[PDB]
Formats: sequence, C-alpha cells, structure tokens
Amino acid sequence: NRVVLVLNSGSSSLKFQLVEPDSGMSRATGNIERIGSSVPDHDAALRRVFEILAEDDIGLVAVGHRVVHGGKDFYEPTLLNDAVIGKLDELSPLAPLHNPPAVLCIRVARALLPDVPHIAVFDTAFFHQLPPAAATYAIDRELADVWKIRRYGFHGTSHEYVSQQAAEFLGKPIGDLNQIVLHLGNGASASAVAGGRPVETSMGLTPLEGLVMGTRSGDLDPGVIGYLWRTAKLGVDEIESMLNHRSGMLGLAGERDFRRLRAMIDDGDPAAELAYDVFIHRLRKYVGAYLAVLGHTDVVSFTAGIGEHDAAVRRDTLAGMAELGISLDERRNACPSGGARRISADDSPVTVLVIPTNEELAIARHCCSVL
Amino acid sequence: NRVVLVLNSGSSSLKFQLVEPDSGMSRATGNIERIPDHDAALRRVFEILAEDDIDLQSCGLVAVGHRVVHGGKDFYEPTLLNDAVIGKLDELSPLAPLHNPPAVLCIRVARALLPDVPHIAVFDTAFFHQLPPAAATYAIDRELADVWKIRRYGFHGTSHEYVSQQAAEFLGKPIGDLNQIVLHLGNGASASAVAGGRPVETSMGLTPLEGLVMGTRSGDLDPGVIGYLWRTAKLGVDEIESMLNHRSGMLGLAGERDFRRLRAMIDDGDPAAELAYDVFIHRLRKYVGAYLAVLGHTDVVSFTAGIGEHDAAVRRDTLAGMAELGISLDERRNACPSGGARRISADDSPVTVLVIPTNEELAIARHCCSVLV
Repeated sequence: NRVVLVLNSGSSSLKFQLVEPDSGMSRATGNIERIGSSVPDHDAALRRVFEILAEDDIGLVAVGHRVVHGGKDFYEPTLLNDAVIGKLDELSPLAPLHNPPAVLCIRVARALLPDVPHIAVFDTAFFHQLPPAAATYAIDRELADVWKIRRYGFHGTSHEYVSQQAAEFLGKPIGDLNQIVLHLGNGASASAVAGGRPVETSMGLTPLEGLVMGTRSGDLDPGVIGYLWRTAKLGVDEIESMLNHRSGMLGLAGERDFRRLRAMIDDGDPAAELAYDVFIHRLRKYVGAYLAVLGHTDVVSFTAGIGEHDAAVRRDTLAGMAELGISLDERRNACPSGGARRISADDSPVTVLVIPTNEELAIARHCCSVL
Repeated sequence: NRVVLVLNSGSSSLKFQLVEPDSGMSRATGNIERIPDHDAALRRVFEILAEDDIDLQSCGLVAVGHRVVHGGKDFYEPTLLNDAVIGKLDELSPLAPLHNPPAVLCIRVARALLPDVPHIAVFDTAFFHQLPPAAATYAIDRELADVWKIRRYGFHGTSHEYVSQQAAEFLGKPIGDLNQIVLHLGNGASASAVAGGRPVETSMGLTPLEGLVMGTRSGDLDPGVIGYLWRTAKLGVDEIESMLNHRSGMLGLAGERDFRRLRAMIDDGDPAAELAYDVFIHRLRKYVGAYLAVLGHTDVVSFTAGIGEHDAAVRRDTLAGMAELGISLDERRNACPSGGARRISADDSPVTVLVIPTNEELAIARHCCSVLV
C-alpha cells in the first residue's frame, strides 16, 4: 500500500526508485544518465522521471533524499525544510563533488512535489558513533578540530542494513553478535560491528580510503600526493582526480567489471591478474585487521554487486583462513542464487553469509521512522 | 680483532659506531649532533676515536659502512661504492629528497679522508625489494607508477631482516621453516610479515610515512585529507606533508612523543595522552590482524626497537584479547625487567611471542663483510 520515493543525484545522473516499506516490493526503478545533451538540467531530469513513471500508470507518504556526507551534525533521518536545507549547504566543503547535487535535488524536488514531507538520510550517519580511537586520524589536533577532519565512513545505510539482516538470518539478537560486513560494489568498503554498534570502517574523511575499488586507489602512502606534486609537477586536483577516476582496477588493468576481468584472467592477461591479486590482498588484510579489532567474530557477510555474485572473490578472500576461524564450503559458495544464504563450512567457527543489500528499502523504512 | 666503522648521516647529524662483526662487540659508539658541516663532523669523530686511543689508519678496519635510506629499485644489496655507483645514487634522491642527499654527501667526505679502505653502502629498503607484486603495487595509474617508480618500498629493512634471523636462531628452527611478524616500535614504527625468511608485507610504503602511528608521523591517512587541507584549509603541499611528518603521531595528538612521559601523563589522567595512546594501539592491532591473515599460519611475533624492547604495557595492550587469533601473553614473562632475547607468550599460546633487541649497526657490519669474501 504505502510508498516512499528514494532519490540519488550525481553531477550527471538522478537515480530513483519507488518502494513499499511494509512489504519490501519496489514499484518502479530507474536512473536518468548523461545529464549536463538530451537531458541538460536537473529540473529536466526529475521532469523526465515523471514521463517514465507515467508510461506504467503512476500512494505516496514521503520523499527520501540520499545525501553522502552528514558531517558531525547530521546522523539521523532528518525532516527537511528551508532552515535545515540552509545548514546542509554548509556541509558541502566536506564532500565538494558528492553533496551539492543532492542539495540541488532537494530544492528541485521539494519545489516540484510539495504534497509529501521530504526526509534526508545520510551515508555517514551509521558511523557517527565510531569510537574515538578508530575515528581519529593521528594528525595535528587543531587542524583536525578546526577543519572537522575525522574518519566519517560511508556505505552506512548498507552496513547497518546488512548487519540487521545477518542477525535475523542467524535468529539471534543483533546485540549479541560481532560481525564483519564487506560491501564490494563500484565502491567497496568494510565494516566491523560489535553488538549492532559499528567499531571500524575502511573509508575515511572521503570515499577514497580503504579497499581497492573500480576506479579508486583505496589506501595509499600519504607521501604519494606530495611526490607527484613536487617531482612530477602535477596539480593537486589532477592528482586527486586520478586517485578517484584513474586508479583501482581501471588504473591497474584498464577494466572495472569483475566478470570482464575474469575473462581477461582466463585468457592469461598478466595485468588483469596482478590487479585482481592486489584487490584480494587488500581485502584479506582488512578481514584480518577487523577480526583483531573484534577479538571474537560470529559472522562475515558479503553484499553488493561483486559480493553477491563473484564466487572467485569470496573464495580467494577467505582461502587459507582456517587458523583464524573461517572455512568456506564451495558447494554452497559456487552455486549461484539470489537471497540471503550461508556459504561457510558447517564446522567453521565463523559463519560466512551472502546478504543482498537494499539501500533504497532501508532508506524507506527510516523515512517512516521519522513520521 | 677486525672492525667496521658504521656511519649514518642526517641533515644535521652524524651517528657512528665501530663494530666487530665476528665479535658483535662495539669498540666505540657516538653521534655528532647539531651540524659546522659534514666535512668537520667527520673530522670531529676522528678525534673522539683518538680520545680512546683508537686510530682508524691502523686498527684492522676492513670497511666503512654507509647507511642510505632509499635504494630505489636498483640498489638492494650491500654495494661496494665507487664514483660511478655514487653518480647513479644522486639520481635516486627525488625518491627520498630529505633522507638521501645527506648520506650521499657523507659518502663524499668519507671516501676522501679514509681512502685506504673499501666503502660499502647498505640500503634500508633493500630487504623489501623482493615483496610480492600484489603487496608492493599501489592501485593507481600504471603509467605514472611506472615512470615515477612509485611502489611500496618499505623501510627498517635491516632491522626486520636481523630480527627475523634472530627469532629463528632463538627458537632453534631454520628461518626457511617459520612465518613471522616483526614489530619495530621506535621513534619511527613499522611492521613486517616474513614467510620462510622472505618479506611478504611491510607497513611503510613509498616513504616512511605510511602505516603505524609514530612519534611525530601520522601513519595511515585517507588520501583525501591532503587534498582537503589544500583546497579548503588552503595550506601548501609542503606544509601539509611537513605537518604529517613532524607535527602528527603522538606529538600531534598528545603534545608528547616519549612513551615514558606519555605513561606518566596517562597515570596522572591526561585525556589527550590516553586517546593518543589508544589511537597508537588500535592502529598496531589492525596491522597484527592484517599480517596474520596475509601469512595464514604464523609461528612467531617479535617486538623490537626502543618501545618494543622496554614497554611491557604497549606489548600487553597490543596483544590483549587475541586468544581466538592464536596469541596469548604471560604476564610475568612480559613484566620481566631483564633485557636480552626472551619469550613473553604463555606456554599455551600457539603463536610464540618474543622480544628481540635490534642491533642494526652490527647487521650492517656483517653485510659490509658479506661483500668482501
């Protein structure tokens, strides 16, 4: 019956999805790409989103706005208005490229749909309460406080969601489990969650830190930027742009997609082989690091596009881990299905799951939370 | 009966040590800090050695060992120095523009004043040359990485190498049979993972700033932090990096780098000191976890260097609550005031834990004599 509209705007894109909270069904789903030839302006992106919804004959309650960065101040699903929107515009320097498109969309959206309330859900919100020892970078304290620099973390809605679904799958209270969640998508991040409360995550001040990703470097010697600047004589924006768009798997092997990368490795391409090896090794390190942080771990869950469907990634990440409590059973891991499932061996002290993520559904239920 | 003078040049300092490699005895040790210049600095050393009735022109010195921070891709063994090799070294300097040129300069001064003896350079990156490609490659643009020679080089190589040998000897097992973690915790700090004697990971990277939280260095840091300080705080690139290297770590978080002084501030209930200490320990525990996973099976973990050798509390807090990863300490063995190579794990710890005093100068002396015979 009741439906929420979840929106997600980039600088040349407006993803959308109509969704029912109480049942979980998704009434419709799209994303208007290349914005900025055929679809020029974000007003004409949401307008063209109505011609799509019309052509399938389209019981609303709210409109959910996906915002990437909530700074120190926004870590709850927040009711929007002109005053709240005001404070949002001030967050933008924390996320200079990612956030303004969602402020833009807040205002184009609320302008063109005053019927329902608009509620904002932040991708940093889940990690607000990371413990100080994990949230603090070891840099000059004054600069850190003045410029609001800490580990904020991202993929918050996904890590939270999956941790709740893992609890349910196992039939135990979220309060009694220690978990690792591995969100392997276009972007990739890891979390450690102790009793439902997050205690580490791999992304940082920005979505660049941590795991190797499609186009992002992840962890990098802090000296690399300076080196490229004073010796290669490249500009800082160029350097950072390269780190977000010309690094990771694209930078190492010339290919993002892991099914394509597989074919390249099957065909004996060394560069694709090295790139895959770099990705897996980086992830293995984060699994180990977070087992230590937790001390005792009950479950590890994979989620997101690569996590849900690449059996070779799951196998290689957790190979040779029996002395740390993890064993996979390939009969379960090698068998493609959708849905929540168990892929660990029956005698594995740590349980390994696949849990499909539904960021848009979790964003819908939170919106109700605020009503 | 025979010795090697081991030298270590900083931007304003000159550490030296005359070591018997067979003996392992240090005939003399010192450090001319403050540096008129390196020509003089080395002159002022000759006098001290004479002030203990030692004259280098006659004492069985077979070699003068020169420590260099960055060996690049091409220098990864002890390297008998001549004018050609020294011309190539100058080309490396942009890979370590602050650490290397000082050592190149002292190589000049020293080859003139001690000509009747071979000069041999040993590189702090050398041990890690052999890191597997999956560990040594940053996930950035290949072309830039290639042309600018950007990879995980690693540092504290002499120490990690030495401690991995000493650990094996201590346990009575050949080094080819052990998987090890070494935690070199000094003013600078780094971790390594060594499989049958070959390093398979280490925490420092292109430069000595990656990895662990240190005395005045940040260690691991979101690359976005630097860009953000540049475009929003509008600080210069050189200033940011200098902050990261000199005004970060424990000094940056607590205003104090010394761990005994830090201990005292913690006992007197200073909250910045306590958060600083927690940040340090949390970062270290992640690395032990990471490197346990890289190795699969780990036989031994060894602490070394100033803090690793002397701070029972750092060792206790690093490895607390790790029984499910195979590690448990024995409180009494850990608190033992006695120095020297020793075991600190419980009898029931599948992973053995050791303290191994490091002696880089001796390791370098022996490397210097490796190149002779």
